[PDB]
Amino acid sequence: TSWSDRLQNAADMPANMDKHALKKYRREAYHRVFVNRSLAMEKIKCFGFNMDYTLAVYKSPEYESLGFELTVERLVSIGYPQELLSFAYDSTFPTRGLVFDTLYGNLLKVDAYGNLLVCAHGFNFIRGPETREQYPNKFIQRDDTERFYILNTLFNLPETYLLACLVDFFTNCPRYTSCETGFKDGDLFMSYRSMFQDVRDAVDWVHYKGSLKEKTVENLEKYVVKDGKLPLLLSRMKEVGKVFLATNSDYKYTDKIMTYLFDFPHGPKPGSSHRPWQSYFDLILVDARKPLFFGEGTVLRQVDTKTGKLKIGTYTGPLQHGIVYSGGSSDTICDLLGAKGKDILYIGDHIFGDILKSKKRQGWRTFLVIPELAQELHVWTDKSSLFEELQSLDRRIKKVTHDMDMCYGMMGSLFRSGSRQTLFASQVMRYADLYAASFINLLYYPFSYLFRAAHVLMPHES
Amino acid sequence: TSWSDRLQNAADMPANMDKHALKKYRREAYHRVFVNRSLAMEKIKCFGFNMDYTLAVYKSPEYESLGFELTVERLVSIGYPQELLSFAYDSTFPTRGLVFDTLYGNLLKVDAYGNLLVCAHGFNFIRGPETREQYPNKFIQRDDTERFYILNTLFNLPETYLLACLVDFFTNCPRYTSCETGFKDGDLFMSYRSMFQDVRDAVDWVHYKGSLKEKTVENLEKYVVKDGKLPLLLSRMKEVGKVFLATNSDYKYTDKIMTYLFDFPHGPKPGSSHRPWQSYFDLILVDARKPLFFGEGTVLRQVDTKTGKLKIGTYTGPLQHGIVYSGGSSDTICDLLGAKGKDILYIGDHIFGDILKSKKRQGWRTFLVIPELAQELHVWTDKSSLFEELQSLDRRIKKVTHDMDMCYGMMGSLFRSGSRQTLFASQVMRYADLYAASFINLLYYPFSYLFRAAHVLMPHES
Ligand SMILES: O=C(O)[C@@H](COP(=O)(O)O)OP(=O)(O)O
Repeated sequence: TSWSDRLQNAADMPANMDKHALKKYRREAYHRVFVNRSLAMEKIKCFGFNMDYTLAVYKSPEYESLGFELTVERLVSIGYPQELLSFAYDSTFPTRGLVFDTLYGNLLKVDAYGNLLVCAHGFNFIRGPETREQYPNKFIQRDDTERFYILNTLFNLPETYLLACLVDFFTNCPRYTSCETGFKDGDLFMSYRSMFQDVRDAVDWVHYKGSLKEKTVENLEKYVVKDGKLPLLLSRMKEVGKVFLATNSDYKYTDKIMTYLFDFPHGPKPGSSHRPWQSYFDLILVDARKPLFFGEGTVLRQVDTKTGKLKIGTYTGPLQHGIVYSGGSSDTICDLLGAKGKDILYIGDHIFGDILKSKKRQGWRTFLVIPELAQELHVWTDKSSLFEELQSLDRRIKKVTHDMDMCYGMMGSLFRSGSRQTLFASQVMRYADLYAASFINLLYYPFSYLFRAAHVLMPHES
Repeated sequence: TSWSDRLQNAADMPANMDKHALKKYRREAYHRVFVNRSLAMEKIKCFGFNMDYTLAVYKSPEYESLGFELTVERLVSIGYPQELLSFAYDSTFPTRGLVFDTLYGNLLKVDAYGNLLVCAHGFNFIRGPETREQYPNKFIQRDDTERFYILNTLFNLPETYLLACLVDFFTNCPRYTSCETGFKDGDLFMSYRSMFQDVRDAVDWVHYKGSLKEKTVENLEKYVVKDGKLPLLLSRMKEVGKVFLATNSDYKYTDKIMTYLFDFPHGPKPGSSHRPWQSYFDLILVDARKPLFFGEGTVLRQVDTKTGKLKIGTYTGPLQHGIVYSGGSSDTICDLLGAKGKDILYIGDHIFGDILKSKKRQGWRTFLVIPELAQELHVWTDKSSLFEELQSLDRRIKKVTHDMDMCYGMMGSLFRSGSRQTLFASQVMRYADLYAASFINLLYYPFSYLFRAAHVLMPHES
């Protein structure tokens, strides 16, 4: 049972919009919207979306496993050894938000202050004393972006696993000599850093120049969660506000995916005429180039939707029905929709590019979609008494911590290691006003709901 | 009753070190150390200090008022109008942490997300609708450091008031025409930005080239809090760990101030021989140039303590008894004292340069001294039922908010406006492990105390 199995199981359920059935439904943690800061829904005038892992949630482990295979195939074709072909994606290893230390070749799970929670070199989990050899203070400076790369997106899950597979393979292959900062193969030295760069380049290539998009679109049922409640929720949002799409993807891909997500023999509700995905949006913007989008952005372009090419020149005209934009900036959206930042609820899965930057740069309200939560909630609930045991204790503490963490996977929970919260968890609490396993959970709350969080008090104020 | 009156009242009290008298004492909020994150004192191997507003707490409003007078005198001498001489420092206006908007000439009190809590143009407090004219989303991008300057230090209190005095004077003087971004005086245009720069330059000049230091040192009793418990606490720290001083000040000034702080006819306890301030430190570093100190730093120099000049050249020798260093970096301290970051408790008043940067860059443990807390606690306690009233209500809400805030001053509490926490309050919670009105409050806790904060849980985990 992957998180996308949980999500698709929920998607297969028709909507019962009886006011009491809705209240009853959002009692289950799985269908709730979780609140970091209060948000009066009646003040929200525009709902904005990212596509990838928001509207189009890719099925797991199938989509990660396809990315992994194509990245491996790309590395082998540029001259990495044949043995790479014998790797197979393992969804029980990677947790999102890990840091790759490019100097020493370690994956690290860290808290918000750069304290090390987990260190693995390949598939060897390094304990306390040995980690102090490389990290004397058990601490990394995460502003050292040349050395440390944070694998924060769901697109980075295959490469998280692949980095560990590579370190493991080269360490154990007698053709290579292991050094502190990489591997010697006779007169060739491959540093962890240049290995990491090859991996990152091959992932980029696979998405932009390779076969990933082609293979996705030829089997959408296999790769993409589909839900009859999607048109229903978007149509209800459009009744009370404007709705926009701002995606990094190009028009052709977006049109293929979105067509699929809306491909029902009815519109919003069963019985209603089907309508094209585009009619659900007051504004559609592709090639957004987020996070730059939330600063200077790029020049505003117009898509020729017949060819899928951009028209030549900067677009200087008004918002017209049927027009599709490319590039631009967050100010474009505000100007064209007549919105102030605080009137906008922006819905995305990228805790940096989407959510952090629209909050810090523009004061947008934010809803983070966290697909893994659909399964982390099930673990959190039926290891209730394991965390409670941990909480009661403050040697047994390290053991309980370990067994709590293993229930999630080899790299533990997205949100913690025992009683120590992750960097990812702290970015969520600080920058996501609202969050959930799916934005569909909004359907379970009335139009003008006040999501409420308790007022925060300092220690001297308590 | 200023906060430094509270502090000096407490300093005049001899230490009763009876174990039960200590427990009883730290029951009072005024003598407590407040905990944002747990800290086992037994793990602390080095205690590090800043001097200014930490060891040497300048008396208020006297010291601010002296800075204000000398800054005014400096502005007048470079050609600002004579009317400036009729300004008088008013300690009831400025609150620390305000933002000066150099485009529009406003002081702003903001939360951690850049939302505006208070806007004043000169001495006119601008209400909701009028503020939306300049701040359509009631929001500033605080990463716009060219436009916005944050007045975060106690040294910035005189200039906070002076900026408002200047805007007020030029607005109401018929020689000048008020414009959106400054003042026209015939064929001369003075922008708020260049006015701000003049003020900032004159404050800098007053500290580095003017008479502020001279006037301080000629009347130390008037300007600097002195406490017999200081030598006592430092001596107790030295029994269990190393103690260091790392200050931005030069040697001559530091020697004058520190000599005064230790000028008792006894050492640590009454009855004991007096010892020189320098014997209380395993390492003394002046001209630290923080915050750069916590990165590359500067070249390590040696002070010639006879002349107060630097010896010529980079110092390459060991830590020797009696040596005084200049410049260097945080790594110098760690290397010479044989400390890891987490073994260090760094004690300072600058929530950015001291505390933020040693935490983020080096993983040091942090103790923030917040002098105003010595008085904000007294207001928090006897407006108990005013905040409680505010808490019960969630038009009356705006009124209660206003009357709560006025008890603190015109720009309200350092920590909030009603139920909305300030940027400053959020920087404290996130980067200060421990905080208090004075670091002397450490004297009330045993050697190996565990300061404890409850574990943090996300909303879905609660
Ligand atoms: O969260 C962030 O975006 C940064 C910046 O904080 P601000 O200076 O923008 O408040 O804090 P970090 O997590 O790196 O300590």
